[PDB]
Amino acid sequence: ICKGCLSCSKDNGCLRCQPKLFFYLRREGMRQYGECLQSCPPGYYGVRGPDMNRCSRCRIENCDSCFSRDFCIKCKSGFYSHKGQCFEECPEGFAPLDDTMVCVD
Amino acid sequence: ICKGCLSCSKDNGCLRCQPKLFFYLRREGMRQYGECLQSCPPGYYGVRGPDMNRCSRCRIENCDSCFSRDFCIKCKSGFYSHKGQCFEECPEGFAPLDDTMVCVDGT
Amino acid sequence: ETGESLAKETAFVEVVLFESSPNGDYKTHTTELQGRFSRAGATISAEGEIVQMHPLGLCNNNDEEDLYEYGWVGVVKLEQPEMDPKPCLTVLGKAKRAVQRGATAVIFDVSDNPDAVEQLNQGLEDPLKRPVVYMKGMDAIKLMNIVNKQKGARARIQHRP
Amino acid sequence: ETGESLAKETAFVEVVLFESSPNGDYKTHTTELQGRFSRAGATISAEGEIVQMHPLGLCNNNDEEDLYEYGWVGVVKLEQPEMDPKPCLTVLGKAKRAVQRGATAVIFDVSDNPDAVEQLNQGLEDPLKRPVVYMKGMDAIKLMNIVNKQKGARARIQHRP
Repeated sequence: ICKGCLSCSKDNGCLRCQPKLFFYLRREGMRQYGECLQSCPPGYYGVRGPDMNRCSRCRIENCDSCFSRDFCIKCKSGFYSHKGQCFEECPEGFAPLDDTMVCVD
Repeated sequence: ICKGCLSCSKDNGCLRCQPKLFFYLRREGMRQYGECLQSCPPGYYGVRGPDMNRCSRCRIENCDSCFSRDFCIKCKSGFYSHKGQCFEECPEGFAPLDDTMVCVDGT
Repeated sequence: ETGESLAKETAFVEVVLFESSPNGDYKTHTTELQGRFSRAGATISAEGEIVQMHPLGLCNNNDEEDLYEYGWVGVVKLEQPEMDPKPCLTVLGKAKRAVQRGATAVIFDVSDNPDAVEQLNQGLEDPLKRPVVYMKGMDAIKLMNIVNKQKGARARIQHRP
Repeated sequence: ETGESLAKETAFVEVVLFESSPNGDYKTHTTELQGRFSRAGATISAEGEIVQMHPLGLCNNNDEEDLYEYGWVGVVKLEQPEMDPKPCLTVLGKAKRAVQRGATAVIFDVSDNPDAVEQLNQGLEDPLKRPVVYMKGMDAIKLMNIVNKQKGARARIQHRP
């Protein structure tokens, strides 16, 4: 049944979440329904909007976990993190800090 | 272009093949056009019909190579062949011959 | 002083459930529903696979969204107005956004938000080129039952001239 | 004795090419073409993704044929009749077979086989419940060019009396 929502609908799932939680839109074939989660699922990051908290799909190139739309926190293996984006090699101007995968100056 | 066809059109490719070749229908996005091949592609078997030689898709369960719609020549690795079909284990009353994938009566 | 508006034309919506059958053929079964064409969109026939959209997901705010195949018919079940106290978009806005995301047409179930009908029909904004249909009552119940329970379905929205 | 035939109604066929953005939005670009509704099918609007079918592929034979998503618009370019000396099916039969296999409409390019029109409009067989449209000339050349060169396209067949 309707875990985490203050209001729920048989057709649309959750409409508002208890205020801790994140609103996630689950796609199941033709259906799209709302769920309220403690944390966003893999591949998704959370956004605390003015109205509600919600999950959105990470689409940063060569990222394994997004903070926000344009800021990757964990790049995928072999790419260096540079100002929220993931590169095969650091860009000129920066090198990796010692044994790690962060570009620095 | 029109390779192997007796007749050909821009929009349909081959309409008729040179007599030895097999007629295969290639799907490329919205397109579907005729090709005339010496042998049908992987996944397909050839049928010499009354009018034309065609390629048809092998749909036999767990078969890597069809002879016809209903008869498999090469089962997928790890499957046993019996009467043109492919089984994980030889059906009741049959056993693999020697160290092969062919079912014969026994054990 | 203005008089009553012309009635909105009937949208005859055929919902098709389809099933592949022995050979590669399809067995189909049709349900006939009725709604109305709103002034928010053109009065024309449209057809496409049915895709439910949660009303709260139709926003400009959330930006990169998943790519759906072009030409789907959006089904949006509207909730009681107070459930969305400051909408990201008006009902016309949401319909537009669905069309931007490739909708060939949009059907709103307005059973729980009768006021949406006045909004759709205001006719102050310039209409979409695709149909924006509203439905309610048993028609809407039958539509949502299919969406909730079937694997797939195609809507054929017919303008019967 | 029987007189002339009522002229067949015009099918207005919008061919829609679309493009997606990174954000998940689509732009569309439409070409409007014209054909006619034959008696072999209904005179109604239909819409779906365009799929070319080679005439030789529409048979009862080749039995294990592939599976396309329900609701496609078949485009069949007919060749000169001597190019298929013993057809597996008549032109009506081919239209029926496309509908069996999920087509929402069939458009025949009859430029190279104008006698197909007469056969389509005979009205002896039970007509299909989907439109069976025929096109030729400039319009057919344009359709077949889009099929041949572009990646995907959607057809919108409109009946406007």
